[PDB]
Amino acid sequence: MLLPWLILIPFIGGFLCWQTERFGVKVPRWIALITMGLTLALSLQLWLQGGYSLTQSAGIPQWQSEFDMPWIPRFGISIHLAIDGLSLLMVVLTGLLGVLAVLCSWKEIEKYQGFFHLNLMWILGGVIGVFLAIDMFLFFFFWEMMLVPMYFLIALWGHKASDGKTRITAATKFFIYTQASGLVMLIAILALVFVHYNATGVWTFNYEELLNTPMSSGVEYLLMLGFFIAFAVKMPVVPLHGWLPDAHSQAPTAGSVDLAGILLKTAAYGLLRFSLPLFPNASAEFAPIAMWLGVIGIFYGAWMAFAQTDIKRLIAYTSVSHMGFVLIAIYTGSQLAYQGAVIQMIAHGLSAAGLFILCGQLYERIHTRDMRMMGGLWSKMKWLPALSLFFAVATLGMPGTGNFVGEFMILFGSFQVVPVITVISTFGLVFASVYSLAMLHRAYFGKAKSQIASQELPGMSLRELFMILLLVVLLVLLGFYPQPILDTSHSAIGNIQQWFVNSV
Amino acid sequence: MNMLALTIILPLIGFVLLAFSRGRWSENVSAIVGVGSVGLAALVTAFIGVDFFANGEQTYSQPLWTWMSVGDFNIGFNLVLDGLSLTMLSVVTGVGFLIHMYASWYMRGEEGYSRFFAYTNLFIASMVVLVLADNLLLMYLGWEGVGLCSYLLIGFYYTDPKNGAAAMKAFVVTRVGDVFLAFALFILYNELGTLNFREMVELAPAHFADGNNMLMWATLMLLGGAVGKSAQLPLQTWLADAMAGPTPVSALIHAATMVTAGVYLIARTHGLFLMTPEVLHLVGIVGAVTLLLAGFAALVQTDIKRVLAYSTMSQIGYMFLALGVQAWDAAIFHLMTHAFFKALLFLASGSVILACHHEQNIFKMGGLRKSIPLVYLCFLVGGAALSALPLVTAGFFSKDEILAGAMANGHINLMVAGLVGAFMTSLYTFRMIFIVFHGTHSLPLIVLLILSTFVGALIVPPLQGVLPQTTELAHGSMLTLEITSGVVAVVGILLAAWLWLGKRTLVTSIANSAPGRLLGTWWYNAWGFDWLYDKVFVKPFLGIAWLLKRDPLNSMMNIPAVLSRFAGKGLLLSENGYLRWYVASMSIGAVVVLALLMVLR
Ligand SMILES: CCCCCCCCCCCCCCCCCC(=O)OC[C@H](COP(=O)(O)OCCN)OC(=O)CCCCCCCCCCCCCCCCC
Ligand SMILES: CCCCCCCCCCCCCCCCCC(=O)OC[C@H](COP(=O)(O)OCCN)OC(=O)CCCCCCCCCCCCCCCCC
Ligand SMILES: CCCCCCCCCCCCCCCCCC(=O)OC[C@H](COP(=O)(O)OCCN)OC(=O)CCCCCCCCCCCCCCCCC
Ligand SMILES: CCCCCCCCCCCCCCCCCC(=O)OC[C@H](COP(=O)(O)OCCN)OC(=O)CCCCCCCCCCCCCCCCC
Ligand SMILES: CCCCCCCCCCCCCCCCCC(=O)OC[C@H](COP(=O)(O)OCCN)OC(=O)CCCCCCCCCCCCCCCCC
Ligand SMILES: CCCCCCCCCCCCCCCCCC(=O)OC[C@H](COP(=O)(O)OCCN)OC(=O)CCCCCCCCCCCCCCCCC
Ligand SMILES: CCCCCCCCCCCCCCCCCCCC
Repeated sequence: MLLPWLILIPFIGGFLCWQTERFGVKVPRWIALITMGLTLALSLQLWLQGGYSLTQSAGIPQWQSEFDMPWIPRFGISIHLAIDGLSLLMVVLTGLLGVLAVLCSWKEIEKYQGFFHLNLMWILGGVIGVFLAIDMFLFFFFWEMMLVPMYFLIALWGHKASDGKTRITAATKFFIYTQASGLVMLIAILALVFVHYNATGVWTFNYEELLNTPMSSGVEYLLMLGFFIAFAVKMPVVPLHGWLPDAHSQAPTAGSVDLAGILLKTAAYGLLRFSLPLFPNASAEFAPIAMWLGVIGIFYGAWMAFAQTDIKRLIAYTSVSHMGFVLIAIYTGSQLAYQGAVIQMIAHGLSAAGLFILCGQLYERIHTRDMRMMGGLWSKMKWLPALSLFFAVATLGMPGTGNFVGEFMILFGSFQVVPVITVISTFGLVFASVYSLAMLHRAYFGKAKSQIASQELPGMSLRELFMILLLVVLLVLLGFYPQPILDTSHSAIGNIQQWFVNSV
Repeated sequence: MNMLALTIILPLIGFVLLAFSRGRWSENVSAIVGVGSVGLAALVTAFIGVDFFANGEQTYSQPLWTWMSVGDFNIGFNLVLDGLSLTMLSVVTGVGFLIHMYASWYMRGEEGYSRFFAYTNLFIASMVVLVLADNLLLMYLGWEGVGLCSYLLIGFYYTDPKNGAAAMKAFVVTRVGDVFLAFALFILYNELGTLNFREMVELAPAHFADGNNMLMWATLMLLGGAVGKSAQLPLQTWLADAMAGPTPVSALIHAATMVTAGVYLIARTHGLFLMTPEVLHLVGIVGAVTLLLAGFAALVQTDIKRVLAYSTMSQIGYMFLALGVQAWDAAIFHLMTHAFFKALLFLASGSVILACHHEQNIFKMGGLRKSIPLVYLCFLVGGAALSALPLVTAGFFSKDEILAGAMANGHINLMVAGLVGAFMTSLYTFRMIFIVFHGTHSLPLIVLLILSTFVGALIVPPLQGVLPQTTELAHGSMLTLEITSGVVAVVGILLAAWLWLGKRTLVTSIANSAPGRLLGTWWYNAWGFDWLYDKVFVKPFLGIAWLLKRDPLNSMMNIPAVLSRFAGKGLLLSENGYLRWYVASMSIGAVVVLALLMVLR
């Protein structure tokens, strides 16, 4: 009953951010702050009242909360939301990152700031809707819902130092990739619904009824491939990754845009919720190809991140490699690897959010993004290079941060299932250390390679320092005490895994 | 007892306080905070040892919380304390406190005083986590922590890019070792379902009754992690280049914390290694060859730092030889004594560097016995302990125990490798001493001077009950072993005096010869392993990064857009605006539609 409000509070908040711009130009940032605060507080209350640590696995369907309302009764389409542990963790994560995105866009007050905030809130509400929707048409609708505010954020409010045409090019590349993949997913959804209708005779887009739909191996493989292509563009999975560094480089220079739209992983959750249960045999036969695609993604993302002269492109390719790890984890049959994948998703969200925020602050201070135009910035800036050192250490895979817990539980489960791919992925961890040290050496250590680098730069203010330190504390606590997260996601992960391994 | 968590927490508190101070505090306050955290850890270690010996040397366990729990995957955040853990903890805390006091004197007037002490406090905390961990994953936490702190401390002078390059090299080689260690963890958990050491050695003989290949793989990957952290073959190339950092960093890394971690890895997991005898013999062979190559390389170095680095490499090779011949007590005894005298040697070389300037070549300096007498005495005592001078130094008794253990287990080849290594150790050590020193009573220096003598050999680690007893040698055979080791060290000292103390004509004639020049160039570059690793790993990595620097997968996914633009431009040629062509196109389409209907029918 709170899930409709979990989606509607961002949308009403964005409408109010647009509407209360007339009383002041410093007002819409406030209204955005309250609406993401209430969204985060509602998600936290759903965590507190859910009792996710005590609930046991009983098989799909098993939702801690549910909501249904008919939307298009001709096709059997309803606004059908449901929440369990995995969805709850993703919703709490996107609420926290939405609050951090509102905080990151602070002190940036100009005309049509309310429209920026409205686009931000609509992106975040669409992300929450993808995490909550458990009927296929509403899931697809929310899937394509975020991309229009995302497109207008990249194209209109993007990197102000760009030509103006490159921002439009990156936004168009991102939109075309994501929407063509979504359309292929819609073809798969439609064909699955028609197969179910030919089997039974009733229209349903509900995911619970579409489970155990009798179909042949070729048809199931094709439907799984359509779903996988949609989830592979947005994960990203190589070679469908090309939109990501260009969208990150041309995104609004605060980096709040990255946190709100580009950095959350609806694709891994989509694979876990709708690929493995809906098509278990097809996912079982597709597992070698997807695991090798994940291996290639790890090493390709590492080699790309090492070759970048741009910080933002570097961090985007770090995201590519870590999602290669998650893609290997998803197609195993291991509960341990799935729990590691959940921890990895949360920790990569936190760590990449910190990295992108710190890069935005660094660009604000030095007005350039070329690593060859700076050096020895440790001696010039008070707080930023040490926190950037911590976040490079976190994305490196260091114990004490949640990234290590995620990667290593993934690798333990994967080695129980597939040893060779696990070995190659650990050498991927070596490559990750290589690019993290390369970024640290090129940016903050050495001598100044330009005149702007050899100047005393102003320190971080209290708000941005406090949000960075909150991210640091959350990453350290996730590294040392990841048990509440595992207890939250345990029942959902057990349901997904027991469905996937018992039907093959 | 029940204060091991305090021995971890106090360096952590010091690291957090000194990092968040970020240079705002005075040098005195930052100094007392850092050295007080490490000294309080040492004092709590002393109280823990007193309580441990007050009981019947029984193993203590302090489970703080549970780290991870996914089904059967139950990784605990528990500390353990036995004789081996107490030995390594006391060595780490005490020698780290001495090095911290020396650095409190030494780092005065330097940028990043508090940053240095924060990094060294995190180093101490990481190594205490490493030695106190009851399971392999918490030990991996400590392993990665000491790797990260070594990277942060080697490249402490970040303004020079050479120090940063050396730090990145050390981190990358140690991370390759840590990936091998991760493979060991994955195999052990997949086979036995636990990572606790006692549970692993209890469960392994029952599980591996039919097949032993997975236990062999697990111990081989444990050995790979050990040689990654201990700078042995084939992951030893980082140690010589890690000399870019300050001398307290070098003393900490080469004596207290980093290179000693592989020895603790093999000793703590000795139960698994005893069930794979070939892998343990490989440990011994790796230690023997590593000590031989390090002795060859230390003979031709032109810097005090590099001589001491390859000396550390050879002594860790001695420890690995002792582990491979099942002389565990000898290995840990040599660990403690080598920590003492190698810390003494590195702090004395730091005083040499401070007293002189610009980090001169060893041939530029000469006749320094008169300007600095106490530093010369510290170098003499450290060199005598390193060269195993009989009955005066603790290193003599340590190498005596190692070689006697190699004798008693029927390892003749490793014994003679150790004897050759001791001869050359005396040779290169007193070569450096007689080249540098021929031609104000600080407390840590005095304490390590006392501990480098036989007073250090009076301290015996309480390993009875943890590690198995080495088989005892016969009295006559061990007496001839003592005599042979003593005269080998003595003629090494005498050859170093005849060879480099004086006109130095014969060494000049040997070095200027063409085979002499070739061998000197070969041994100066650590037998060409840096060149080979560069050409085999670093060059193709940079080549692939340059070949892929403009995203090829993005281009082969962007070619549909190129085809779309080309086809659209081609189709726009039909819209020429001519009405007669439009009529012609309608008639062509009529012909096509009619022909298609007649063909398909
Ligand atoms: C402007 C120019 C540029 C734009 C346009 C470019 C081209 C766009 C179109 C591309 C796709 C072409 C069509 C692909 C689907 C082909 C379907 C097919 O051949 O189906 C035959 C068969 C049907 O199954 P059936 O035999 O009926 O089952 C019952 C008993 N077995 O099927 C089977 O039995 C199963 C066959 C499975 C494999 C076929 C699909 C291959 C897909 C390749 C791409 C995806 C690769 C994997 C993912 C990569 C990373 C995301
Ligand atoms: C745990 C036991 C050991 C086991 C192994 C653990 C391994 C992993 C541990 C990772 C810890 C972080 C290591 C990498 C980041 C180091 C940051 C750093 O260099 O801090 C020093 C810096 C002060 O340097 P300075 O040059 O004096 O000043 C800056 C410019 N004037 O400091 C600053 O500028 C200010 C501080 C910056 C951030 C410091 C580190 C943050 C992370 C640790 C504390 C987190 C908060 C505490 C609460 C945790 C949750 C309860
Ligand atoms: C690796 C170094 C050694 C470990 C200490 C420092 C680790 C990092 C510190 C910051 C993060 C701490 C995260 C964990 C906090 C404690 C976790 C907890 O509450 O565990 C529950 C447990 C209750 O007992 P039990 O029934 O056994 O429950 C088992 C758990 N499933 O609770 C207990 O039993 C509580 C036991 C006492 C815990 C005291 C921790 C003090 C930490 C002070 C650190 C100061 C510096 C912080 C920054 C460090 C560098 C990042
Ligand atoms: C052969 C048998 C024995 C094998 C033993 C195991 C492998 C040991 C490998 C040791 C060598 C590693 C050397 C690493 C050096 C890193 C420091 C360095 O040189 O940095 C240079 C460069 C810096 O980057 P940049 O920022 O561009 O530079 C600024 C100014 N130059 O940074 C770089 O150029 C980065 C270089 C990255 C190197 C990646 C190495 C990957 C290692 C994979 C090991 C696989 C082992 C198993 C192989 C299969 C066995 C069957
Ligand atoms: C001398 C001093 C110490 C030096 C270091 C130690 C020596 C290291 C020598 C090897 C180099 C490191 C590689 C380690 C590989 C470990 C392999 C392993 O653990 O395999 C276990 C796995 C068990 O499978 P099993 O249960 O037998 O399945 C059959 C059903 N009974 O077994 C199998 O499934 C068999 C095949 C396993 C896979 C082998 C090849 C993996 C790929 C290696 C790539 C390395 C380079 C990566 C480069 C990335 C790109 C640059
Ligand atoms: C049962 C066994 C008993 C023991 C048998 C012998 C074991 C090995 C003993 C080696 C040491 C012998 C002592 C005398 C030679 C070494 C000391 C010396 O004279 O060094 C001179 C020179 C380095 O001195 P430097 O500081 O550069 O010169 C001062 C500047 N004017 O030195 C040089 O530049 C190079 C000197 C080379 C001396 C000969 C080395 C012989 C061994 C070569 C091994 C080659 C690799 C292995 C085989 C590969 C295949 C052929
Ligand atoms: C501020 C309080 C300082 C207390 C220091 C306590 C320790 C004394 C000084 C260091 C001595 C180091 C000696 C190491 C001996 C290791 C013996 C190991 C036995 C198993």
